[PDB]
Amino acid sequence: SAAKGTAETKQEKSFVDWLLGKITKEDQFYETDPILRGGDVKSSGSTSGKKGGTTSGKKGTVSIPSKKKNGNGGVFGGLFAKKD
Repeated sequence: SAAKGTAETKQEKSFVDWLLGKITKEDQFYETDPILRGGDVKSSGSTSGKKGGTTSGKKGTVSIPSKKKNGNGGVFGGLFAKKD
């Protein structure tokens, strides 16, 4: 008892479109939650300490050989490698 009709239809150009959007969230991608400053009181971030025991390790100008006399040797590769 029916055939065809008005399937395509949608006209929302009023304040209601924006108003109703406030009730149904209608958010985009705001995660920071800009309510005032950020919504995070936090506490701290410096309880640990490494101290400056040493002030010199690998300059990269006078330390290194700047030529590498060795290199032909090496059976595995991770035998004389340092990376503490």
